Amino acid sequence: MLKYIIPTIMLMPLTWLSKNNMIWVNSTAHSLLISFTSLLLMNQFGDNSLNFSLLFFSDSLSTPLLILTMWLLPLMLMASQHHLSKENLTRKKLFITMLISLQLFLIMTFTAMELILFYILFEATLVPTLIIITRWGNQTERLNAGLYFLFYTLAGSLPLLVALIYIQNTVGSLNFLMLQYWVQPVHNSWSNVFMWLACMMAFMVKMPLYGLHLWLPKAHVEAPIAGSMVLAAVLLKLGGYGMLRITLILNPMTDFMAYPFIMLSLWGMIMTSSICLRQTDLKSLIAYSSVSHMALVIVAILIQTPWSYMGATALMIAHGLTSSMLFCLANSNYERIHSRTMILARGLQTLLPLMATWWLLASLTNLALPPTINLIGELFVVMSTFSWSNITIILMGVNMVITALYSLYMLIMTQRGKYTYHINNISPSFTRENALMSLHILPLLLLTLNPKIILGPLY
Amino acid sequence: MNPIIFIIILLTIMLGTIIVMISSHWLLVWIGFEMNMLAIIPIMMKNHNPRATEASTKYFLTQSTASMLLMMAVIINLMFSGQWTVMKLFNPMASMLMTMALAMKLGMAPFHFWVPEVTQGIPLSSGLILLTWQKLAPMSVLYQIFPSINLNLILTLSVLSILIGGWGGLNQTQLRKIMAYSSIAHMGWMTAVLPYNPTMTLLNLIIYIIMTSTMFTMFMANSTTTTLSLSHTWNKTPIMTVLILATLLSMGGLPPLSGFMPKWMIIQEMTKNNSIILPTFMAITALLNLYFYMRLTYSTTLTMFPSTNNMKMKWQFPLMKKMTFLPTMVVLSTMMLPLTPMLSVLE
Amino acid sequence: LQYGPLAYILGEKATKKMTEKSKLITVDGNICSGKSKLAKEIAEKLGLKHFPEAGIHYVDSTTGDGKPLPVQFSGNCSLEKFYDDPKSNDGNSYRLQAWLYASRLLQYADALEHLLSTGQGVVLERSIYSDFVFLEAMYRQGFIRKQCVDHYNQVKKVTICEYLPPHVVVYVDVPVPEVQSRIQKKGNPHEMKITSAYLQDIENAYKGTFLPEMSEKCEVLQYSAWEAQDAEKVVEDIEYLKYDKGPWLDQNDRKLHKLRMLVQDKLEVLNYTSIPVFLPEVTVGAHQSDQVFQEFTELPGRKYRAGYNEDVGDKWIWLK
Amino acid sequence: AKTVLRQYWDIPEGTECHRKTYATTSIGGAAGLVVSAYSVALKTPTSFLEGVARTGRYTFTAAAIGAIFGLTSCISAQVREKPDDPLNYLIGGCAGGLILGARTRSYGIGAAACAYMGLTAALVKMGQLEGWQVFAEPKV
Amino acid sequence: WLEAILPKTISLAQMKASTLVTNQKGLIKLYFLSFLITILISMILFNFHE
Amino acid sequence: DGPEKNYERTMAILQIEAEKAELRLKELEVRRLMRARGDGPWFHYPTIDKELIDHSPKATPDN
Amino acid sequence: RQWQPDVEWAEQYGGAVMYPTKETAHWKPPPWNDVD
Ligand SMILES: CCCCCCCCCCCCCCCCCC(=O)OC[C@H](COP(=O)(O)OCCN)OC(=O)CCCCCCCCCCCCCCCCC
Ligand SMILES: CCCCCCCCCCCCO[C@@H]1O[C@H](CO)[C@@H](O[C@H]2O[C@H](CO)[C@@H](O)[C@H](O)[C@H]2O)[C@H](O)[C@H]1O
Ligand SMILES: CCCCCCCCCCCCO[C@@H]1O[C@H](CO)[C@@H](O[C@H]2O[C@H](CO)[C@@H](O)[C@H](O)[C@H]2O)[C@H](O)[C@H]1O
Ligand SMILES: CCCCCCCCCCCCO[C@@H]1O[C@H](CO)[C@@H](O[C@H]2O[C@H](CO)[C@@H](O)[C@H](O)[C@H]2O)[C@H](O)[C@H]1O
Ligand SMILES: Nc1nc2c(ncn2[C@@H]2O[C@H](COP(=O)(O)OP(=O)(O)OP(=O)(O)O)[C@@H](O)[C@H]2O)c(=O)[nH]1
Ligand SMILES: [Mg+2]
Repeated sequence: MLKYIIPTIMLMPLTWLSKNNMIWVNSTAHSLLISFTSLLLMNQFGDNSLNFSLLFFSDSLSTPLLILTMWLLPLMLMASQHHLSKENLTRKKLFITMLISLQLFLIMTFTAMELILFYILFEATLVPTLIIITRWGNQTERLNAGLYFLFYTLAGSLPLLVALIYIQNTVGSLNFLMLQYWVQPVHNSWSNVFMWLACMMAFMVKMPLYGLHLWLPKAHVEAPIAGSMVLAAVLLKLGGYGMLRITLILNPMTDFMAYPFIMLSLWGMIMTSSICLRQTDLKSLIAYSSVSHMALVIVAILIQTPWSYMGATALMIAHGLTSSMLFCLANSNYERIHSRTMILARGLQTLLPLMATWWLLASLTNLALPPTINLIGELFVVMSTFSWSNITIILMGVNMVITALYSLYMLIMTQRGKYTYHINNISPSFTRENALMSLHILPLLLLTLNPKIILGPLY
Repeated sequence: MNPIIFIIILLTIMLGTIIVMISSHWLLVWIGFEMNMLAIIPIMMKNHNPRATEASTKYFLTQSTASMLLMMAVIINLMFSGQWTVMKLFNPMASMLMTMALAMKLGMAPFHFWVPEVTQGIPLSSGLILLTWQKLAPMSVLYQIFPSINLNLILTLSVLSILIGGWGGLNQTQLRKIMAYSSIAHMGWMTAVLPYNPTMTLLNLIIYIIMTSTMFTMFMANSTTTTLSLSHTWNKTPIMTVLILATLLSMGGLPPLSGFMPKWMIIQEMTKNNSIILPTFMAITALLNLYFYMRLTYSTTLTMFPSTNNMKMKWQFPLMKKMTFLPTMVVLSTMMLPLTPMLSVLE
Repeated sequence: LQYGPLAYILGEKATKKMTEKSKLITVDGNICSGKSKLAKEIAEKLGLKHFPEAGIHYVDSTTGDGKPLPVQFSGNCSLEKFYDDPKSNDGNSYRLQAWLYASRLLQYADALEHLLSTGQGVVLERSIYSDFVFLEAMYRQGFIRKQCVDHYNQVKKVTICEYLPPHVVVYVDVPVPEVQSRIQKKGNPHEMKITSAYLQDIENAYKGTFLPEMSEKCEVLQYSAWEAQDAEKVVEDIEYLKYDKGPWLDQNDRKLHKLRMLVQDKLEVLNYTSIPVFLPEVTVGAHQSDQVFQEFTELPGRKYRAGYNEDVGDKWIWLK
Repeated sequence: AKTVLRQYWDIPEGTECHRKTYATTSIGGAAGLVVSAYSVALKTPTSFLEGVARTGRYTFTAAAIGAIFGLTSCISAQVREKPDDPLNYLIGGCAGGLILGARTRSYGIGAAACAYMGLTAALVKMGQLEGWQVFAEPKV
Repeated sequence: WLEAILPKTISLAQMKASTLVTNQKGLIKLYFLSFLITILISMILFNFHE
Repeated sequence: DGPEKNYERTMAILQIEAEKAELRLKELEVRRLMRARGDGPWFHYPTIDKELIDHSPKATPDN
Repeated sequence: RQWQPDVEWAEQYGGAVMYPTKETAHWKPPPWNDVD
């Protein structure tokens, strides 16, 4: 993995040693070259994972997350450079440095063999993320959003630290390759119930699980655009990735320990989808949409079937590109009208025709139109939960109806109807904004022609 | 103070500590504590104001009471073993007195009341000695007598210190009181692991000393003693706010910073001994500390507080304080986690 | 060596350099009292260093290239605006007075540093001991709020206590109508808008408060406008003073070492002049403070510590 | 305090209810005295009788909480015929939690104390069943 | 359950506990008197002297 | 990388990790026995040195 | 612009304590130079 870690680190001296006005050009160009080289991780075998060394390894689960991670950095740089234009140069460079350091922690997090190494890097992502929100957020509430984000995560992660260290003492290792062979069944006892919870609750807060989700809408409403993109596209997936790995050593106890969390997720997805129909803040609506989508991922991970693990992996990738796109679309309006209220500016298709097409395409993927990878992932999860219990089709079906309703309602309210008379600073879309939207949707729709590369190890 | 006398008094403080750490005889250990206390009072009094006089008086009474209890333990030990060797004690009653005497010296709860007041009443440079160098001597004795220490007593002192230190710091705006309650909480972690692995006590002690010395040095560089005074640093020394930010997050135990290492290694040692509830409780309670470190980062670094017009005059003059070892200390305070296995040098 | 304990241990002691002519002399009076002239003559005759009255740009004159900086870096304090609109809502009046006290506080430290480092006496024109007369006059005319006076006294309380008072205080008593006549003669357009009531409050502050207080600890010499013209007589009086009052008699090498350690560190001198007392006249919000500071760092020879600025011709940076 | 806890844990579950309440009340009542002791020491009462009133106030509440916990917890095991079930103390813990809310006349505090006391009491039974150590003896 | 584990309820508890810990008279007499109570209950209630 | 290089690289990784896991488990067992029995180099708490004793004839005979 | 603390926000951290109570209502910030 050093062929990715070192060039990622080199983005820092590149940014600091760049000419004053070439910080955005240089960092964007070279982080795209890194993204290009990330496709060499596609050397995935049918039996063995790609095991580079004692420290790092890739398999079909981490590879798509790694490529999404490295593709998102240049996108976050284009998204951020406009609202940071009046910032002084040193503080712009520090902002870019926080993004670079976040990518460094993320690519190491997804490739660590040893679970304590995963834990530390998984935790290290908190620091830059918190700094980005609290330092470069816009409004007063960003200080509270930072505190909720920090302490929700730590309330879960600290018990995980105890459980992992406990596991190593008993088993002798936390290397994931070893755990695949030395794993032993978890027998029923109160000790193992709390070991199960300590192993899972940290990842559940990250997803986030319904009931532990209220931190997410606060963080998104307060974060700058790049903070929202990384939060939605990748940071939520640390919980999914962690659960996908650690469930290996929690069998068969997961058979009954999952029930309360399946009920929360199955019911939670309907409640959060219905909540989206009444949200007034556009960033808050997209944040609730993420909770609804990630509820399927939690269910898929917990029922542990080949089809659901394939569905979970595809949904994680599809949601990352879609939700990041929606935040960018919402931000482009915000950079014009300086308000997140969804009803403030209406009829925008009349004033920004092409940008209205990006809205349409983003909404179609959000409601999972076939054959988008958003549907492939959702369909696979729906198939597997039907076998788990036929009744779930009713909850899944209702959610798909409500999801279409709020996805189009968001499109109809902002893009259709009559334009707001008094708003007269709706300037034409910039090339930067159009390129930003198309760098989300084009890779997303191209993946439809070759879905296997995002279906994970169970493919 | 005459600069030559100040050096001599500082060396006497150091010599008193060294005597404690090289003595194999309880009388010489007691002499070391007496010498150390004698020389520390002048540096607490060196600015001659009523608050300094109160701090030195409260310090003298607390340390003198503890040294009397230490001598009482030594004599009880002599009665029941007929020897003076510095090691495990040979009477349970002597062990409780010596443990309580040393807890009083360290300022652990519920003998903690003096630490916030004495630290607040003395200069920053004196507080730096009080909360760092002065922990060495009592900890070095605890390192040698721990086999005879009552497990319930030492863990109770540890848990109370983590709770008291965490809760006490939430209500503080004075930087010296914040550091004092931070100290109480950190002594708790050091003594919790002492019965299981004394090496992790030393690791936590050394790392705590480095970060605490870093914070005190940065407070001295700007002559800040209050939260609001510290909130002006952004409009004078922007670099210092970044260093303060990183050090505070390290003191909060956040990965991947150096201050995570002692909490991490201590959790490991207690779990190896089938102690799960205690490490979990301690880690959660340590979030109280993380909260009021984060509050300081908000007012110092992550937001820009209002300034004053006269600050523009400060822009024209350079920072002339010594700030000795600050570049080294701050780097060790934050970037040592990749070198964690080096803790075996302490074995 | 740069002065410090090591230099002190090696013999750099104030008493080895201070003679019987190592005196701090301050000249005081009302506006347009000819104190500037008398102060200049005393220094020449006595061979002392003369310090012009510390104005808005005094700090500018001691740093960088010595030239005054634009007004934004002084906080837009304007003595001219004070006369035209003494009750302006921008809080210029107290902001000027708070700034002027800080400038005097810096100058007094520069003066004491000179005296303790070379043994040569200095002559000042007013000082931080007499600066309050303008504050009292401002308050009594309703130009500044009561809370402004409280802030001034808070700052003064924790700063003046560190420094010794002047050896000699020379007061030049010019009656207000005579001053009011001399201001008009001086032909300054804005200064001509001063009122006698403001001038009378200034005079009352000297006689009511300043002179009685300084007499307890200083040698106070008073003169009229005519008696002041005779500089030789004034210098004759100074050379025949006894010096039996004040704290200067209790000083020794030890105490003066601590005093010299303070006055040489200008940031420690100004430490409390910017206490976080959020008062509208002197409080600057974050955005304005941020961008003005950024502009300051762009001025020639101001980005880096003196000696490390290539744009002004510093050399050997890679070895300094 | 070891001895008092021993007789409580010596007795089985759901048997000799009057003995359990005596033990739990004695444990709780003592805690109220320890709390009272530091309170009067660190917050000097206005008068000698004022300190007695405060001591009784705290001690009564602590004794009442422990009394109800032992009473409610031992009846629940008796009625349900489940001696070794954590849920029994979950009922006992919340009962004592509500009493605190009453004594403090704050329905919010009662609900908060119910949960925290209820979960704490349930965890104590699981640790007893499975030998969880709080102050573990050093072994390695 | 909501009232128990709200952010507002947890935050108030620590805030209340902090004022209990920190609101002290600053008197030598009271702090040392608390030392006496601590030593007694250490031996009488917990037998730390054994 | 070819499939044989990755395959046999995996075996080298597994051997190292498996050996480390075994050594970690032994250390926990060795530490447990040394602490309980005090018959090893670890947990060797000091006792008084017998070379400090005076063996010469004393002022009185019975000792 | 991005919001930054105003005077009211700053004064939360300028008191003797952070959480005022009836018992600390009489407490006052210590002197700036520690001298009484
Ligand atoms: C490698 C293994 C170890 C891994 C652990 C992580 C180690 C990293 C922590 C190292 C210790 C902290 C030192 C960081 C160096 C900061 C220096 C810097 O980047 O510039 C500071 C900047 C410059 O200010 P100044 O020089 O005074 O004037 C600017 C005019 N050109 O000052 C400013 O302009 C102020 C800007 C406003 C404040 C912004 C605050 C947000 C950015 C904070 C970044 C640092 C956070 C450190 C936490 C760890 C990050 C992972
Ligand atoms: C802060 C309060 C300070 C008050 C100090 C008061 C002085 C204390 C004197 C302690 C000296 C006596 O201490 C006590 O002596 C007896 C006599 O053998 C010891 O012996 C006792 O305990 C052990 C237990 O196995 C055995 O020796 C024996 O069963 C029993 O008689 C105690 O273990 C010891 O703790
Ligand atoms: C929000 C969470 C708050 C903190 C929650 C903390 C839970 C901590 C659990 C406490 C420890 C478990 O509870 C403790 O277990 C041990 C067993 O090892 C019991 O030990 C006892 O049980 C048996 C019962 O026959 C007795 O004969 C004997 O006295 C002793 O062995 C204790 O009686 C019990 O109190
Ligand atoms: C699962 C483990 C979770 C661990 C969480 C980590 C502990 C964090 C401790 C924070 C405790 C103190 O947090 C503090 O709460 C109170 C809430 O009353 C806030 O206080 C605020 O609300 C109260 C009322 O609600 C107002 O009277 C007060 O004027 C206002 O400032 C403080 O601004 C905040 O600083
Ligand atoms: N508000 C205010 N004005 C001051 C202060 N010191 C000087 N000034 C003003 O600066 C102007 C000139 O100062 P002066 O020295 O007193 O008058 P001058 O004519 O130039 O000097 P002399 O005639 O020799 O005495 C006057 O209008 C003063 O009011 C001060 O501390 N506060
Ligand atoms: Mg003049």
